[PDB]
Amino acid sequence: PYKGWKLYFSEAYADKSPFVQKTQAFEKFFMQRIELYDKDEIERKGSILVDYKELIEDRELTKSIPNISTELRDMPQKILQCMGLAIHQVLTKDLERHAAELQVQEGLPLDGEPIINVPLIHARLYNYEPLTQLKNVRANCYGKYIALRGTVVRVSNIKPLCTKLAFVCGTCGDVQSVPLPDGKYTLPTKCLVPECRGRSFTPDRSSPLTATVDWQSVKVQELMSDDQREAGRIPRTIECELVQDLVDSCVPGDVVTITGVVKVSSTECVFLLYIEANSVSNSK
Amino acid sequence: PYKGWKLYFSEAYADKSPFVQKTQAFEKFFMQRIELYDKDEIERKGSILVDYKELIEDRELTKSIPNISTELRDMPQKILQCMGLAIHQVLTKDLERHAAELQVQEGLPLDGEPIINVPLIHARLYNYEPLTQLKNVRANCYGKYIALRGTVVRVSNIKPLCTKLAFVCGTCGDVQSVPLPDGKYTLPTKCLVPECRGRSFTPDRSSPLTATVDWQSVKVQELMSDDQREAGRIPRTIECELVQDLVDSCVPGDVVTITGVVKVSSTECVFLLYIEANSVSNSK
Amino acid sequence: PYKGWKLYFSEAYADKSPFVQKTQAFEKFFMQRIELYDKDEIERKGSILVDYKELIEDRELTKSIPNISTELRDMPQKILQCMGLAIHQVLTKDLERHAAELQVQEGLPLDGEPIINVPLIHARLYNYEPLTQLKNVRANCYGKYIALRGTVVRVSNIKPLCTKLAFVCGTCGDVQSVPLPDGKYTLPTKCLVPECRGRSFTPDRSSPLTATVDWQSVKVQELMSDDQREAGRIPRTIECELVQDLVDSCVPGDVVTITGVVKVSSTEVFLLYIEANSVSNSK
Amino acid sequence: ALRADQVSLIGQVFESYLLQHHRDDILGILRQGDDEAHYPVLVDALTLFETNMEIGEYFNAFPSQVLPIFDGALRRAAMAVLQAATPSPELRMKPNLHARISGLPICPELTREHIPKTRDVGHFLSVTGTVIRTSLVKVLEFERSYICNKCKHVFVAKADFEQYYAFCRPSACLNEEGCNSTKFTCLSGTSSSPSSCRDYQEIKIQEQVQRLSVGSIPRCMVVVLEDDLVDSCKSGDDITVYGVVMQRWKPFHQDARCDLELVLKANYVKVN
Amino acid sequence: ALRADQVSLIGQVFESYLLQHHRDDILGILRQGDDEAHYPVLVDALTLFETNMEIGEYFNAFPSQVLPIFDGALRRAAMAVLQAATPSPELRMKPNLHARISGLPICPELTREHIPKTRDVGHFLSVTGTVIRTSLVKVLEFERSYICNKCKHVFVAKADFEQYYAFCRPSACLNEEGCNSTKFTCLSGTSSSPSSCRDYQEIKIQEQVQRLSVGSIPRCMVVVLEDDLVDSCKSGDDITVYGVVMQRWKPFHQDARCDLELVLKANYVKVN
Amino acid sequence: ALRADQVSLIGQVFESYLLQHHRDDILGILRQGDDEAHYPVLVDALTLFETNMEIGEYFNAFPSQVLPIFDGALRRAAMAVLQAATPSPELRMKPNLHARISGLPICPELTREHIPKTRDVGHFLSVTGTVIRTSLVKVLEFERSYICNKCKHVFVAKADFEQYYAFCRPSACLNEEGCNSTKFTCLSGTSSSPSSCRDYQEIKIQEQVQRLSVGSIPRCMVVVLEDDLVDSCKSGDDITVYGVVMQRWKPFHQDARCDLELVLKANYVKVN
Repeated sequence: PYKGWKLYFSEAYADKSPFVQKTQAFEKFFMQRIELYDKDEIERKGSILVDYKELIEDRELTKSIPNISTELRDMPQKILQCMGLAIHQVLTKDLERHAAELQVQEGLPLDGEPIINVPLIHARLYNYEPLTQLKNVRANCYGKYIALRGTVVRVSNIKPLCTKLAFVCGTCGDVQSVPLPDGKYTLPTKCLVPECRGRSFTPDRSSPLTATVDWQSVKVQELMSDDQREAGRIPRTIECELVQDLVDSCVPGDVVTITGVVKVSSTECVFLLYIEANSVSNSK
Repeated sequence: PYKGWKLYFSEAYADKSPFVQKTQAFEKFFMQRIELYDKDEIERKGSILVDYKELIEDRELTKSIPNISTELRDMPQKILQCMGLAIHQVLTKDLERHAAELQVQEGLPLDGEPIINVPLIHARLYNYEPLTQLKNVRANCYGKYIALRGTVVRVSNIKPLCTKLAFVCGTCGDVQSVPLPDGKYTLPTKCLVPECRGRSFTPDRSSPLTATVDWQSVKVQELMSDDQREAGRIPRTIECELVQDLVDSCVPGDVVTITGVVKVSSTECVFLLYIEANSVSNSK
Repeated sequence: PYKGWKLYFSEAYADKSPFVQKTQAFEKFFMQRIELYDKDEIERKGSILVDYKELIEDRELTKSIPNISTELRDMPQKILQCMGLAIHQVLTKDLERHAAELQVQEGLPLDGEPIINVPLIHARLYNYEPLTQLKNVRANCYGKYIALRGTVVRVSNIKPLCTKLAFVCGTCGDVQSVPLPDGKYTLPTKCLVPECRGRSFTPDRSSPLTATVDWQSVKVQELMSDDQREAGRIPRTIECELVQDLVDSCVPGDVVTITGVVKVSSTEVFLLYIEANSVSNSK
Repeated sequence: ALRADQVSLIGQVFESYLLQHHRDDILGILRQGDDEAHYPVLVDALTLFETNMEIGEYFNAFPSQVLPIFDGALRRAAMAVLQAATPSPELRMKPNLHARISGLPICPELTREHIPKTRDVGHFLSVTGTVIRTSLVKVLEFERSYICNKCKHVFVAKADFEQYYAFCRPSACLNEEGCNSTKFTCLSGTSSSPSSCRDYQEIKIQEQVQRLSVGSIPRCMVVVLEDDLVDSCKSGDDITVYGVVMQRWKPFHQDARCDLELVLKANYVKVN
Repeated sequence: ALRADQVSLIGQVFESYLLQHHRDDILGILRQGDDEAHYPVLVDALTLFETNMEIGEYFNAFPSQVLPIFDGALRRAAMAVLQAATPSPELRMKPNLHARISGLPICPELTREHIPKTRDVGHFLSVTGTVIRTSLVKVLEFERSYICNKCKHVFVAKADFEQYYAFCRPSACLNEEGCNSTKFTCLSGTSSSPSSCRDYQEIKIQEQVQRLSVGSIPRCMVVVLEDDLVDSCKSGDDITVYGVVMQRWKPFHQDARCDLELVLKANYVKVN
Repeated sequence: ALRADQVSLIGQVFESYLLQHHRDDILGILRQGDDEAHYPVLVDALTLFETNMEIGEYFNAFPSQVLPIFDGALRRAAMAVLQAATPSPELRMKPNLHARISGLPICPELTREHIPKTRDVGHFLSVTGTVIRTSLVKVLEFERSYICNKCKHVFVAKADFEQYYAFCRPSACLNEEGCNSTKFTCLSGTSSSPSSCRDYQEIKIQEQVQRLSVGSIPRCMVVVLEDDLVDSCKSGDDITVYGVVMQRWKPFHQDARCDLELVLKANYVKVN
């Protein structure tokens, strides 16, 4: 029906919806830059890195979205999701146009990749200009996009995380997949058929619907100058949660500018902030 | 009714009860002795120290009650609370004459301190003549008043203890305070309202009715003769519980003659004797 | 009739069942050999040591039961129970013959201890020819009888084990004891009373019906050659349960050929632990 | 126990004093961009008490009730100072405002320089102790409200420090929510705004051994830090803590004795 | 179902014996006014056995049953000595009378010098072992008192040595109406005032190495001391713990193995 | 998912390949006396793939489903080899037959030396890692027959690899008649003798640091060995693990996040 309606359109298309305008602005920005990036490399990595200094651009790119920094700060997850929709849609339209061109060239109804199924891309942005160190990091910046400059001290070995868990209900008899934010498995509750309501709550790992993305934990401490003896005090360390392509990007002993949305850790005085990394830029 | 009756005794004021005669005898004894003691200092400390040798004085106190030592041994708490009622009542009646004279001179309808509430004072006696060393202390000493010539080794920092935890009932809608011996909340059960009866049980420390008295735990061990190397072995360490003014009176490394009633350490290896200290007399 | 089978349970001994015929074969074998063993010494020990090598002999020993090694491997518990039943029966019948002689001598039909209850003695087999090393020991060996030549490293102090736990039901008001395999108490469930049917489940130890046997846990490691430096690696060890007379027979630092039944240790994913049948010392 | 009219009087007096006193300070507070940030106003205790004695005695009697009234006075004083100020984009209103009490009237009775005893619960006094243990910045979501499906019900669950900073649990089914009440609502997961989380720190301060009041062993006082006061102090320095003495009690049990430890929810921390 | 006739015979014969030999010891016991120490009477085993053959076999067969009857015989013997004695207030009666049986005839069958195995449960025997670890003196409770408002409850349950010192409550009460509530919890019941709390010192004794009965590693027997016997044992000295061998079993769990370890409720720990 | 006809085709071609190639190995397998023992057939991947291209793609797509069909082909080939062999007592049938696939065709996508990432779950590959820890040989109660109040309940529960070896439960409740059938009574728990095990074990293989693919810290992969593969590897030995990558998830809790780690059920362990 609509572009990316299955996953990204949780809400149906609405011209009044502010989300649509952000999607159009981001997809236009990408469409200017499609020639530079490599489509196959992006699909292989499953993500795209876009410089934030290029994101903050005059005239049309800032006309559609008046305050890009404010919008990214207030709702980092929403803006990143809209940017991912924009990149996924521009890649889909590029593949559609390329398939049409291939059909024109060969002159045959059959074409390569008939399904034209585009895997999900998590758009990522780096070189975020406003940067906050441990002193600026506090509970106020919860749910706000921040940029750090701190070396990683401890790196966890790669571990999986269940981003989507399929739930099969005995009364329903069919599997239901629910989006899962950073684990913490959520009850599906309502189901498709009104009468059954999905009363049974059974996890099902066997289903292909259940998808898994790797989770890597790295702890970063902001750089502390050694010019003074008072300087060099033990620095605060904030945990970093990485996902998908970002895993293995960090290497211990290397300063990384981890610019991403930050969230509290329920498991862990009951919570403590960790930045759910959106992009990691290596020193080299 | 006698002022301060409810704070010391839950059971109502009844002249037929034998405790009344003990209270009157102690009131007379304090009346002879009230000149030496300072009323304001006693009120500030919340305690009074009376030498046991004064308790063993012949004639009247021996005639009024036959066996002070036996009554202290069998029921320490009842005799101690009777003595505290006596000191409270004699202080109240002295203040009553003073307020009566002051009212005579001033002729003011609202007298100074019209509520005239006198804080309850836990009467405490020192130099208890029968000494029961901790080695002599048997399990039958529970509920008995003993005196220990022991050296404190470990002094815990001052920790609050809830002597009264007012319980508000949601069904009733009112707040009722229950006497709380060393925690272990006692269900108020029946209340003033007959029908509601207090079905709900919700603790409420925010209420002013809830009161707290500090609790400092000190462990004492008997000094042992150093004639032989095999001698001088540290005897069993018996815990000691201080409360109210007694807290911070003990200092580690100092011998203290702790004369107090003993209870069982149900809170726990599993059970030890701890003396709920009544009076602690330092070496100096 | 036979004591302890028809009295406890309505079902009688079935000659059709091959287990009963196995008991007959073993009791005949003990009958021909009973001269060497001592009755009172065996009763004092509470068990009889019968050679597996002697039992593996041909002719009537193999004629009575075709595959003695295969039967003993497949269901060691049933074979050992039948063997102990046979030795118990032959000892009882020997004492009955002696009591008959005593009655003839005295001339009084009444005799001391007419009930003549005789303790149950577990039959024990040593020198088990098929030997399984600890490397060979696998989940396939579970439920089978193995013989291992290993040196015990750790011997736990003697600890009681409730082989029989009496149970009294509040509604019923009577006490019955249920057999208990290596602790892990099984609820009595049904009882004699039909209507009450034992709905109340109360474990008690004060009852004399409750019985207890020794349980000494010894851990054995297989003896390793010192020929090569590759040899000397950490040895495989399986826990060994010693019960009844077997306790204190093991001593730390000694090599013992523990020919015992192996079962799973549910407490600690399971690890095979050999419920020892017979422990033969080096000497 | 404060009456509504009395609360209004205290708030009005505090507003007038802080407007006449910290006009430049409140303007500078409104200067910064980050509205979510915590802001100290640093109103002096002794001069405020000289201005009106009733507010002083009420502050001494019930600090835990007076301070929210001071926060409301901050809110409306900020209203007035912003409407007075010319530039709107440069000067933004700060809903996150907290009153800081400093310069307490130096009296042995009014200010307990020693570590407080249990007699000092619900009393404002100036503990002077040297930090020994500095816990990390463990933020806490004080409000874990379970929003009702029906409109205007707005069920709210708030963490209380007396209850060992444990969130209130809606075990009772008095509300129409019933089982829906006790089940968790992932307000924090959906967005930042539904979750009201601001930071929480614990530091233990022992009385200075130089002072004659201290005993044989320096008694340790645990201090709960909040808002901007977090990270204001580091281990190993002389610290003066102006705060409200409070007691926290762990979820209590029938057999267990009550386990209370006195805490000082700091109202102002000054590094000496 | 115990016969009353045999109990009465054992009690009367034992009390007559102890009167005609241990009279002066009972005079000394009552003469000491203090109740601080539980008072032992120390009746010798072999002379008691030779005086009456029935007592010997009953005591060896059922020591845990005989010893309470011996305490009752002590109560009647104390009645007799009190009425016999001339001065009433100098010597007073003591409910806490306990019979300690020592001087057992040294025989391999009578006295199992080696630490008992599971064959020796419920048999009185000498365990000559050197104490290694001494636990702290404990109050415990003779019973977690069952307080019932309903009259003539006449239900008595006591802390069982066999059940790891855990209070036992039968499923159905003896009375026809039964208990008002299945479990009754009261402050008096939780407190040890209604119960006869006694010292409890749990020591572990190992075999003497010089003895031939010891193995490669000395076996260890855990010994429970009660009443006066607590504090009689000191670590590092040889102890001849005449006692009744029993079995403690921890609360059973269906998957878990029945966990029972041998114990010895001491009768008189004579220190060599 | 595989269809029945596809299963039949794959099994038939696998049986034909083993009959034409590994027949002598099957003879050697049935020659051994111990029937309960586990036996490797050692089928080679590249030859099997070049014989039939459908087998290659289907095995690479769904190893976990293909391997049981391979075991069924083992059983049929064992039927054929048993009827082929003249001596009956010498050649005994082996119910415990498990296919071993070795020598994958050299392809970076099919076989990748690196420790698998979460993308590699459900795919067959060669994971070359040096064993660091060798956990003890802990056999698994893989199957426990469950009978309940329901007539002929005969419920069969298999310890699932993805479930951290917790017994599987029906998604749709068949025990509608009573709660007794809903609850599970462990037959193995009551009596030790009746059970069955597959010789479970765990080793962790750490990627060789000398290789270019490995990162700064060599990643470790935990390997689950089942049946005869146990005791085939030792710590500190260069080990190549051809296996099927799956993931275990610990029992979930509402507050707790999904706790998973990649695991590798080895299909062949070869000492380099």
